[PDB]
Formats: sequence, C-alpha cells, structure tokens
Amino acid sequence: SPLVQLAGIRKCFDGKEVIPQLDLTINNGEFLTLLGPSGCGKTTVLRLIAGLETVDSGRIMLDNEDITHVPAENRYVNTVFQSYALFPHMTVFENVAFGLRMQKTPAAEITPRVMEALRMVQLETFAQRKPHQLSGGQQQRVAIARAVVNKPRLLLLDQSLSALDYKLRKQMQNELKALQRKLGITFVFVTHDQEEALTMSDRIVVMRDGRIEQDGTPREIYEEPKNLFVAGFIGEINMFNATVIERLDEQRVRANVEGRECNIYVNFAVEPGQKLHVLLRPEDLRVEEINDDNHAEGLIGYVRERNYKGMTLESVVELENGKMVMVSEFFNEDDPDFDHSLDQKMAINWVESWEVVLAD
Amino acid sequence: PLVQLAGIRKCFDGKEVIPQLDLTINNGEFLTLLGPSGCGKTTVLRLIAGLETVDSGRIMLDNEDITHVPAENRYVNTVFQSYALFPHMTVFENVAFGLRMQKTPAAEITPRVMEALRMVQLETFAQRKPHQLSGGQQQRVAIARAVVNKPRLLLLDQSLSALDYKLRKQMQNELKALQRKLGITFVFVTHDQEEALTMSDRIVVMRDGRIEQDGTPREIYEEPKNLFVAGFIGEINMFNATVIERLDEQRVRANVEGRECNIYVNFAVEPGQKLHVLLRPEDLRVEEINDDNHAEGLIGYVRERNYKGMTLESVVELENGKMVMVSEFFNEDDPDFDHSLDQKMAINWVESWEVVLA
Amino acid sequence: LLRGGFMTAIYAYLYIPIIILIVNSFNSSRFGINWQGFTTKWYSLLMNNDSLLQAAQHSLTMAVFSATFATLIGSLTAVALYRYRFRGKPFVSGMLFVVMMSPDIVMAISLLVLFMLLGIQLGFWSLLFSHITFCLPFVVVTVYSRLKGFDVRMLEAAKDLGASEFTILRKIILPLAMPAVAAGWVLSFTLSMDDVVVSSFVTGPSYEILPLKIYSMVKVGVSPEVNALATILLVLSLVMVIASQLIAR
Amino acid sequence: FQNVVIVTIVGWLVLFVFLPNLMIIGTSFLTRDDASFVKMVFTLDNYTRLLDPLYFEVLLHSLNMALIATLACLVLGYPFAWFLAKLPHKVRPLLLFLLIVPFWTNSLIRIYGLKIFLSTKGYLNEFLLWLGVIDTPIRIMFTPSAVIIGLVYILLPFMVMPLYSSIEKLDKPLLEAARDLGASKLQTFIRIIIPLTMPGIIAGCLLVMLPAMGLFYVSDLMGGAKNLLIGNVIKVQFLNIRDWPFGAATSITLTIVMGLMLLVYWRASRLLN
Ligand SMILES: [Mg+2]
Ligand SMILES: [Mg+2]
Ligand SMILES: [Mg+2]
Ligand SMILES: [Mg+2]
Repeated sequence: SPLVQLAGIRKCFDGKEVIPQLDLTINNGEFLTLLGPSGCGKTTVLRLIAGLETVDSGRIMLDNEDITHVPAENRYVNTVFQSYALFPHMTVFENVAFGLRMQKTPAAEITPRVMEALRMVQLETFAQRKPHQLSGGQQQRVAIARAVVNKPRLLLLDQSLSALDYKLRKQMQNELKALQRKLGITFVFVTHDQEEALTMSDRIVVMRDGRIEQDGTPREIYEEPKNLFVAGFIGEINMFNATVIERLDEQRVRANVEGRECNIYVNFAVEPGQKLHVLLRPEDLRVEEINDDNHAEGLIGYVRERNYKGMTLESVVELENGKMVMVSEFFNEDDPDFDHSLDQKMAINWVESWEVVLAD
Repeated sequence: PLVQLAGIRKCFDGKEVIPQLDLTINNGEFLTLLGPSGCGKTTVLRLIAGLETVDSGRIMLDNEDITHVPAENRYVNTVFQSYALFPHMTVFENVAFGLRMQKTPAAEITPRVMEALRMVQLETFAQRKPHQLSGGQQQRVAIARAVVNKPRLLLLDQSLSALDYKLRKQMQNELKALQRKLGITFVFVTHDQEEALTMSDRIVVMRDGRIEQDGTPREIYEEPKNLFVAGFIGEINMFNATVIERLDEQRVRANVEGRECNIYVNFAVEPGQKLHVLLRPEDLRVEEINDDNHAEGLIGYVRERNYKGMTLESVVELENGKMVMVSEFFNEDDPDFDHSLDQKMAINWVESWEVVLA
Repeated sequence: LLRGGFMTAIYAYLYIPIIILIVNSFNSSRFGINWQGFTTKWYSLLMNNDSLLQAAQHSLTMAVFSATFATLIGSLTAVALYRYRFRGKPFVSGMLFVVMMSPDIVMAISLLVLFMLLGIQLGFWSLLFSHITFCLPFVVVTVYSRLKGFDVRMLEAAKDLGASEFTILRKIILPLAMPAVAAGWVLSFTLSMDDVVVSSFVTGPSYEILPLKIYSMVKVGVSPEVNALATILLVLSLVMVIASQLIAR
Repeated sequence: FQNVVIVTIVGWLVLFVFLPNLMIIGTSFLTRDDASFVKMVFTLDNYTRLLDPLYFEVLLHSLNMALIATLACLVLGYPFAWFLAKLPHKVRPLLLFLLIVPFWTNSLIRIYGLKIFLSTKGYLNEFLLWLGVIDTPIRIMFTPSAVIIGLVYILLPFMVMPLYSSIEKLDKPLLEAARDLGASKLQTFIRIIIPLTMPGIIAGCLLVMLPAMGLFYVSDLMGGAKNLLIGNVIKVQFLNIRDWPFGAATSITLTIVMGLMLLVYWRASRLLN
C-alpha cells in the first residue's frame, strides 16, 4: 500500500541541479533510512516532502491526493529537527500542546493526550520545567513527543541523535525502533552513519549526488552490493582484478586473480577475455601456513603490520604484485596456537562461494 | 622522568575537580588520558600547559620547579580543539609566529618553517589564509605551528574529534608515525576508546578526577582492575559466583548462577566468599542442544538475534532472569549456521579466558 | 584596586556637573560660583514661571511621541530583516549604517531645505519627523542584535505544526523581543531629550522647547531657576524607565 | 507583510535622508539671491572662496581640535571597555546603563554646569589651593584646552559602546594560543588584539569626530571668538546672513571626510573576515 509517490521530482538551487530526477515510493508501516555522503541531497527530499520547499517540476502524492502545491500547514506530515527547534519561553507542556492548540482541538482532550505523549518517551514528571533546564537527551525526547502528538501519517527525522554520546545513542536507537512498532506509522530517517542505518532500518536507500544507487533490505546491501561505490561506502572491501579463462559449468568459472588461478562462482554470462572485479571482505580472508599447506592454491604475500584494536586484530598484507590486502580476525590471547610471526611467506585463502563477482 | 605531579589540587566554583593526583610522564612515549565526559582531564592538560594555577602541590619538568612559572617561559606547546588559527595571517606567518617572538635570527626562520610545513605535507599551501583550507588542512597547520619550536612535550586536546571517519583513521597513523620521527612525548586527551587502544603506548583512565588504572593497552582490555574499567572499555558480562573449595594453586571450584564449574583464581580465597566472574561477549559460545556428558554449565534461551552488518548479537535469557549478550561473526553462505529462536540452548566457555575479581 | 580606581575616575568625571547643578539649586547666589547658604526661593519662583514650564511640557511630549513611533517602525523593520532571507538585506544594512554614521549638522540643514522647498511650516510636525528620523537606526540595531541570538529554525518548526504567519509573530517572536523593544523605547527617549543641534534648526516660533529657551537666556544670564527645573526632570525621567521595565516584565 | 515593511522603511530613508543630501550638494553650485534664496545660475565661485586665508584658518583649527578629542576618547575609552569585560555578567548591564543617566539632563545645561566648575574663583580651584597642589589659580577658560575638555565630556559614551561590543565578541582560545607560543601582554596587543578589534575603533571614531565638528554651543560657551568650530560658520550662513549656497559648500568638507573613514571600515572588515 503506497503512501508517498514521488514522480519526476526536480529541483535547482542557485544554478545547481540538486535533484536531477527521482522516482521513489514509500510504503505503510516500515522504517526507511536515507544514507549517503555529505551533500548528496537527502535534506532536500526531506524538506520537499515536509513542504518547507517547493518543487520546480514534478508530482507528489499522499494517499492518492496531490499535495504538490498544498502549503506546509495542512499536510499530515510532522518533522523532527537536528537542533531540536524548541521554543525557550514555553514549558514542556505548552511545547507539546502547541500543535493541538493550532488545530482547534477541543479543550477537554488536550491534557490526557499530552500526558500520554510525554509518558511514551518517559518524561511525565518534567512537565512544568523549561528548556535550558534539560539535558540533550531530554530535549530530543521533547522534540519527538511534540512531533508525535498530532497523530501524523508520516514522521520525518533529520539526523536526530547526532550530537549525543555513544551509549546514550545506542540506547535511543533501540527505543526509537520500539516506538515505531508501538505506534504503527512510517518513519523516514536521514543519517550519515553506516552502523546506525544497518541496525534500526527495514529498508535502506543509498543516495549519491541526487541519484538512487540501491534500494533494499540491509542484508541485501551489505551482502550483495550492486556497484563499487555501494560496496566501498558501507563497510570496507578489498578490490581484486580478474581475467576470465574458461567456464567449467553453469555456476563455476576458472579465472586468474593477481597472477594466480582459482575457481570463482559467477552466475551471469561471461566470455573469455572479459575483466572482472572480485570483492572480498576482511573477515572472510584467512592467513594460513604454507610449509604444510597441502590443501589448495592461494595467494602469496608477507605480513607487514599487526594492529591491536581491542576485540579485533587488523593485519596489513602485501602481495607479490604490490596490492595492499587487509585481514580482520578476533583476538584470543589465551589460545596457545595463535600466529604472531612477521615478515614471513604465508598464504591467503578464502572459503568457496563467499566472493562477490562484479563485471566491469 | 619528564613531568612529575605531586599532590595537585584544584577547585572551580567550589566544586572539587582534582582531589589529589600523583603522576609521572616519561620520555619518548605516547600517553592518552581516557575517561567519561567531565572528569578533569582538560584541567590536567591546562595545568601542565601553564594556563591555570594550582591550589596545592608541585609540578616538575626535568627536575626544575615550574609551578609558578608563566606559560611563555615553559617548553610546552599545545594543540587546541578548535584550531585557534589567527584569521589575519597566512600559513607561513602562523607557523613563524613563535619563532618570530623568541628573538630568532632572520636567516633561520624560512628553512625551519618550510621543513615543518613539509613534515605535515603542506609545502605548497604556504600563502593562503585559514579560510580557504578544509578541516584536515587547518589541523595540520595547527600541528606544524605547535611542533616548530622544538618543544619538550606536546599536548593535544581532542584534536581529531570534528573530522569524518576515514580522515580520522588516516591521521591516527600519521600522528603515531610523527611521534616516532620527532622523538618527544605526546599527551592526548580523548573520549573514544578505539583511538586510545590503537594509538597509545600507555593509557591512564580517569573518573571524577581520580586515577582508576594505568598500563599498556593490552592490560586495560584484558586485565581490568575494578568493575568500572570493565564495561567502560568495551562490553562485559558480570556473573555472580560463590567459592566452595580450592582444588589446587590455580583452579578453584565455585557455584556460578546455580551451577558448578571450575574457574581460575590467582589469590587466596576462603569458602563462602563472593566472587565476580567477567566474560567478554565474543568469548562466549552458544553451542548445540544440551548433550549428556558433553556440555554443561549454563542453561538459557535465545530470545533474540540482532543483525549489525559484520557481526550478530544475540541477547539470551537464562533460567534465572538475566541477559548474557553473546556476540559472534555473521557467516551467511555457510550451510550450517543456526537461526534458532526460542528453544533450550547451552552456554559455554573455554574453562579459562575469564577475569575473576574479589 | 588600580583597575577599580580608573573606572571610578571616569564615572566621577561625568557625574560631578550634575551634582553641582543640583546643589547650586539650593544656593542663594545668582551666579553659583560660591556657596552662600540654603534657600528654597528658586523652586517657588520656578512654580510661577509659565514659559519655562510650557517648554518642558513640549519637550516631554516630543520625546514620548518620537520614542513610540520610532520603536514601532524599527521593531517591524528588525522583525522583517530577521524573519526573511533575501538578496537586498546587505544593502538595507548598509543604508542604515550610513544613516547612523552621518553628521548632525548636515542632517539638520538637509531637513531645513526640504521643509522650505515644500512649504511646510516649522513646528510640531517638522520636529517630530526629524526626531523619528534620527532615532530609527538605534532601535533597528538593538532589536536585530537581540533577535539574532536565537535559532531561526523555530519558525519552520511552527510552520510544520500548523501555524500561520500572524500566529508566529503573535506567539513566538514578540515574547522573545519585548525586552529589546523596551530598551529601544528608553534609548529613543534619551536621545530625543538630549539633542540640541537639530532642534535649533528645524523648529519655529509656534512650538518652543527647552534647548532654544535656555539658549535665549544664555545671552542675558541663566538664573538658578533652570537648576531647579533640571533636578525635577531627573526624578520624572527616572520613574518612566522604572515603569517600562515592569511593563516589559 | 514582507513588501509593506521594506517599502515603508526604504521610502522613509530615501525621502528624508538621501534625497535631501543630493539637494545640499547641488545647492553648492548655484548662485545666491536675497529673496529667492537659490537662483539657477551655475557658478564655481562658492568652492573657490574656501581657499581664502580667512575661511581656511577656521577650517584648519576645527580639524586639530576634533582630532585631539578623538584621540583622548580612544586613550581613555579602550581601557574602560577592557576592564568592564573582566567583570561578572550580572553587573555589566547596570554599569552600561549608568553611562546614559547623565543624558536625561539636556546638553546645554551640563556644559553650563561644567563652566562654573572650572571657573577661576569656582570649585576645583579653591579645593586645589586648599590641598596645595597648585599655588596660583589655573585659567583655562576661553582657550583651546577648554573646548577639548568639553567635547570629550559629551561624546565619551559614544566611543565606549562600539569598543565594548568588539572586545566581548573576541575568541578566548585565540588569546590563549599567543600566550602559549611566547607572547607578552604587549606583543599580544600589537599583533592580535588590535587588528581583531579595528572595525570597532573606526566605528567609534566616526561617532566622535564628525559630531565634534558641529557642536557650536561648546565654542560659544567655552571657547570664545578666537576658537570656533565649523558648526558656527554653517549656523550663521543659514540663519543670520542667509547665504545658503556658501553653507552647502562648507558642509561638503564634512561629507568628504565621511567617505574616507567609511572606506577604511569596509577594507578593515574584508581583511578580518
Ligand atoms: Mg579477546
Ligand atoms: Mg555471500
Ligand atoms: Mg559476513
Ligand atoms: Mg585472559
């Protein structure tokens, strides 16, 4: 069931095409995250939906009703700002009741709704305090309660938890996901953080320079990238070069990678002489001894640096050709059999069917 | 011994920020002061730099007292959080300010400034105002300004906090190499634990103006001293236990959460004493269903599986009502991974790999 | 201690003449140089003087009216500049800056020639217009400085919550800008009560104020009745400032 | 809403400030008449008469007298603003308010009071003799020194406030960085503080120099007939002799100086930003 349908959205600001052309659909009852580098244009889409900006050309729907030109006062869309946009003189109670008062709500219902909204975010006893008497985590909850009390069809969040510390951010990442399920309305989130998007979202859209690169579930993004930018942006990847020699069967293809031959799993059709990119992640590579290898063929290289990062050990490995390859693994210092040698000939291997093959 | 602090006290608006602090900073090392927000690290840094005056105690630098010496006469230079960066001067003059103001002969100013700018890879942006540069450039200008006077100790105050995630990872290694190249001591104040683990040679943990632990990055993560340091550096699981009898000099039998197991204790204990057993989330294994005479020790149900990209966190619930929060890697293309949700499960560890506290 | 002593000297510099004219009010000597006893005669003679009291009333009326109109126009202009973002804002700021940093003699003679090229008699209206003209920039600057210390996203937040513009200017901006409005009123009142140069150019015999009335008496000699007027005007002007703070509170 | 306020404020300024100024500059080029005031005959006699020695010595005297008053305000005003910036935030507004309390009494009465205070047989001469600092009475009335004392009195508050605003907007870390790198208090002032607060100095100078060249009641009451300011010359030509074109020619010199100081302000701001 579609809720917002953007068709042919364009916008130009000061002789700059921020949004060339965008087609997007937002369903009902999900958590959606717009993620990308700085300056890709997520805030423009958010403001166009909210109504604080007007589109140069295109069409916008909400529940099969055209709101392209309806002003940003009659739409059923509410927004949470980055700076929390709080009125200083008003109290918490009046901050929450602002939207209800300017909707001509009957006076009898105002107090129970406001108290319920404050209870939803655990702030029922700070009703009569004012801002500047509250911490950041409290002001954020006041903003969310002010946005949610009008029963909107859609809630927009713009980098909401950016200014906070680590553990408090981790805890509110979970309360927001619980609140979305408790209410039952669509959330649209804009963030620059990768792990934050991967944790709390049910559908991720990656944006670069005003265009959509990939849309899918978090697993479909971290595990099956579509191009090189998406693979390198979320997570961290190793780029290998390949040339196709021959095909054995429908799903296994022989090719050389950096001067060594091994089998790779390719599903789409290829022809001999074609160049490919084989992508592997740090946690999927294994460094093993070659003196008693007697297992299979693999890459040869030396270990230059061993970095201790707490829970994980990151190793920088130099191949014979000269490309940098980095391997990650857990640190078990109480294991008697733990490799620690440096500047030695050791092999690099990976388990079959764990690669991501992308054509060029 | 470079800087020795004995009995330093400081009060600001009546509230004590440093009760009593004893510390010794050696020569040729990387030291990081790590702790929660508002614990008096910045006060220590400013006290050493000379921008504040102590209420009691002594400060020494190479066995000469500098408690009352003003900041212009100390051989200590500081990099500020906001990159002071005088707006009406070029980069060349920014770097050459300190040389110009110590009455230095004019022949040596240009080569020294050029070399300092070269060490931070800014030799071609010599004539540009500090508004045509970006964050990294401004940071490198600040570092070059600090290190051109040849100081005996460089102080850094949350230097790389405002940058992005990839530039941070690059400049951490860059600073770690620069320290070895120069040969002087660095003192760094940070709020991020990963930076302290990956960049330091000695970490000092502070809380409410007091020292909790001091040692190698390995010691803090692997051998915490009290319950605060564990759980601040990473995630911890605190299990209660009761000692029964001492099997030998190394292993002691105990009752953990209503079940019996053998644990390693390295100090004297007596039956009836209460013990704390700490285990990291990634050292715990949720193995197959309870097999007779194969796996024993704990019983619990999964109750959740959270996907976080590289790793997968499962918060299991025991028989008593406690969470355990197991962590592990996510291998999807491996055709034996378990996706079970709410049946009887087993919790084990490796008979060691545990930290026992009194 | 040396820092505190310097600050006292500057305050003692400005306040000493006021103390002298207050004290010499009770003096018996007409010239005021020496002290020759305590008399109350000057206040009684002032009470029976008509032209002096009329001039004082005219000055106070001009001050109140000019302050009110300047406060209104300047507050509206400041809200306009702060609320919107447009291309012409630097130009308006520059015009206001140039108006503020202009000689008073040029501004007086320009208004004289303008009012003589339009056949407008010199009196109430010319004086009121001149006072408003040279009081506006300070009000604009005060209110703009007060308003720029708050986030501008609150207006967008009010829009998203379903508030029209007039509601936004009747519920958000005004309570945050009232203490600046009171200060603007007080500053305009002071500036209109102090000026002597413009009034001596753009006025006429029909409307007489205190500056020219005292200037006329200078050629013959200033009786201590003027000192008796100045002390009362201090108390009356004091209570007006006290009232303004309470109303704004 | 948006258009109404902008048109009204722009219409008010163009009608009352800018357009009349173009009338004054255009009046300096026409020809005098007894009953018609200005006559439409383009002449350059007005500007060339300013080069006569009689009317050129008066202009030179005013510049010297106003320039020293500006310097005296800067020397006594920068320290006052600096010390007011090292005080608790609550007491600062009260101290600033106590600077405009004297303004409620009119300016033409406060100079009359100061004249009595500085007279030969008045106070400040009896007290000094009683203390014994001086031996014979000090006579400074009807001298160039008296005018400069009076001008500093009236216009001193106008210089303090621009300077206090610039000082309070300074960045504390910038002052701490210099101290770390080896700057004495003197070298910080010459190389950092003064360049960062230069627009505040130029703003204060404009508000104290130009108004000090038009105060005619200070010269009349404290200076005499030998020491006159430009405002006395303009006043006579506009209200007694009724030679309006000459008054416009004299007033141009004040306008020309305004442009020079304004240009410095724009150039000082661009370099700083
Ligand atoms: Mg480990
Ligand atoms: Mg896979
Ligand atoms: Mg994986
Ligand atoms: Mg261990």
